[PDB]
Amino acid sequence: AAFLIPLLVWITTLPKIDRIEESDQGPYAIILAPTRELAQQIEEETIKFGKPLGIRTVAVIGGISREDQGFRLRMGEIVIATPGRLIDVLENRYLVLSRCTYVVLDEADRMIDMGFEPDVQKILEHMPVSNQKPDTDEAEDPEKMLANFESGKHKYRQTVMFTATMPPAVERLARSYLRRPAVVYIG
Repeated sequence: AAFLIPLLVWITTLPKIDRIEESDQGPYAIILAPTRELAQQIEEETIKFGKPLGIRTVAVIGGISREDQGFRLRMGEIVIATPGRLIDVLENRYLVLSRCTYVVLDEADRMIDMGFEPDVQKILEHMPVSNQKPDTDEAEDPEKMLANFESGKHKYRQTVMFTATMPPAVERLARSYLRRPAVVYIG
């Protein structure tokens, strides 16, 4: 919920003229999890937040037969995925990443310890780089970034990475994905 709530505020506080799109231009949000169990937990919690708000959530995971997930891909805001199944989607064109402005990597150290790093880098390679933050101090200024969050649809992307340890590979993923991040430590 600590990453879902600002996403829900951003989605439910758009104007009605900015939410209308005649085609399916992909998700507003990609939430990638290394394991099927954590993906289903974030799935169930995202559903129980999103059903009173009318926000659809699509699970791109393993263990479920391909007909059900494929039929859910034809319906078209939030997609929670596993990396191998998501890269099998992105390399075969079942879902696009056009209007994606929100990337969350939960347990990236578990992604490194299992070895999904070039796969998630190739998932980055499908992202349009037109909404990437500049590598200046203006990515951490609350006035300009607050007014950019108030701009609605045409803001830059935001990436939230939750981890437990610090290996250098998570540091390389941070230097590849993030633009001056804020490190919130609990404990």
